[PDB]
Amino acid sequence: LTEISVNHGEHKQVTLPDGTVVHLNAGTVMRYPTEFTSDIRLVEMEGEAFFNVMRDEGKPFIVRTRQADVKVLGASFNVKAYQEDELMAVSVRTGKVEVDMPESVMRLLPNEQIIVNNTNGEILKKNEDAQKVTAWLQGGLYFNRTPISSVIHDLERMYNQEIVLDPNVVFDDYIYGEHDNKSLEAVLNAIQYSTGIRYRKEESRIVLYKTS
Ligand SMILES: [Mg+2]
Repeated sequence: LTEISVNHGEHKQVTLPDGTVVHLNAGTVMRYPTEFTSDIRLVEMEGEAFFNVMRDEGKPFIVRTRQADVKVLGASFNVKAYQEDELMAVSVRTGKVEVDMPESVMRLLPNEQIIVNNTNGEILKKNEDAQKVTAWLQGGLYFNRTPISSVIHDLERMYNQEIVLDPNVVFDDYIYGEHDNKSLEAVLNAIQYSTGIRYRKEESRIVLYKTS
């Protein structure tokens, strides 16, 4: 078994022993064997990774996360499952994907997604543009009615910058937009434009707030 991790502000790309390509986003850990010797190709992951799985009908590939197993024969898909986040999501780019959870099994096709809420156990299957979901691969951000708390975790991880919400302010906002390789400052300005949320820098801390 080997394990790789990705620091905040970084990515990694790895090719697995079966030829599967995995792109790992900031803050992610993945554990995999140097050889797939069993009847399944199993990896364990916490964080976010995009898998382009080499087709082997004879040997399913399983991405095992705390919340779910994602099982394919040959497919490309994103798994966003940061242990610190309120949401986990699996989004299919190509092929067919099975998501196995304790009390739910669902099959997904391209541009379908499952969102699991880690805090209240809700499970939502819906449509979503997987090309936008996976914009992170090219340094993009994509928000589609994304809760501000989740946005902030994405920003912290992307930019390697601590960002906290003013505890005396209500942050009930949902964020929309696509940002292509923007500065943190620019992304925060765009949020300000959309929500009124302001930001100020402190000793190694950005604090978000509101006024009026
Ligand atoms: Mg992490």
